[PDB]
Amino acid sequence: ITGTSTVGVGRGVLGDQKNINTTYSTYYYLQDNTRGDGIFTYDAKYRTTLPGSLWADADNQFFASYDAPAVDAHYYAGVTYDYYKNVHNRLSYDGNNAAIRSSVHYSQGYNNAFWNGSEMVYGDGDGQTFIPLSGGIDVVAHELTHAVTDYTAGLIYQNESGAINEAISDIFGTLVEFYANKNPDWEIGEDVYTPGISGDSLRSMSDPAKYGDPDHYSKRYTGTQDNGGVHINSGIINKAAYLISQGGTHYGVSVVGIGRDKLGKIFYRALTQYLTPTSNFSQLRAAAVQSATDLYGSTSQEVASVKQAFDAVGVK
Ligand SMILES: [Ca+2]
Ligand SMILES: [Ca+2]
Ligand SMILES: [Ca+2]
Ligand SMILES: [Ca+2]
Ligand SMILES: [Zn+2]
Repeated sequence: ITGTSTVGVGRGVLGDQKNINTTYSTYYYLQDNTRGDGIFTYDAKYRTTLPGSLWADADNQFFASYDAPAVDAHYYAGVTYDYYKNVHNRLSYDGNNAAIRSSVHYSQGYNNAFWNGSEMVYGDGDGQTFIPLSGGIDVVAHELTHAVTDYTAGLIYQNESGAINEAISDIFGTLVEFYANKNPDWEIGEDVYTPGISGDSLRSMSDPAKYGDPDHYSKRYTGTQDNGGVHINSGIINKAAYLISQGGTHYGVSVVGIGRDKLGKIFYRALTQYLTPTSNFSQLRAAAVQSATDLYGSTSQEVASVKQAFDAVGVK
């Protein structure tokens, strides 16, 4: 929409108040002109027709409970845009400042959030398993990270390359959570998952087996459910990323941690320079070793820790 850039105020899903970039033309629209070619948030109105209507508001105030999921989708898209720009010098998901579009209120009682190849889509959850999915910055950054992958490595969403594609999104969603720095951790979706239970989540990176996911290659899932286990087998790579960052001893193999910033640098470089559509786990290991070598040199602690972490999860 053509009009002027303004600043609105509203409340997110978890009741936190925040400023949002809007655009004024008769109404105030959730259209942020300050980042690339814009961030646009739409109302799907409990239907599944996409994108729906660009979110319009009469007074630039977004405090109705109906407003909350749009507030968070809009604001966290902006945090993720800044993470990639300031940390990786990447401008939007295509690297050319493509518009980031998101729809909330998708369908009824929909317990999921996804990138559909063109935009982000969030369900409201059923109030029991999930509250509105855009309330979790790690969920927002997870799904936007799939857009990043699609424009770079283009890892096919099946078997091993698929589990890599899932792991990358868990890794960068966690790193965005740490970057924004509000109660960060190594679990996925804790903020929006089961309002009745403390400390649970969808998945754990520090301990995948907590929720039934393999933490070692010898335990990979080899059936056909979940596109050959893209959500299950991601646990092996998640645990490797956790060990590279934090360090630890895992099945008797010791790893010196190098911190989150270097983990991000190494995996961002592997993603954008070395992985291809069909990459398997062992090729992920080579790409990450070559990444660490370009960045830190072949004799470095960083390279040594990458090899140790992949050793610990059984990936040679
Ligand atoms: Ca209003
Ligand atoms: Ca958290
Ligand atoms: Ca988290
Ligand atoms: Ca919970
Ligand atoms: Zn995913």
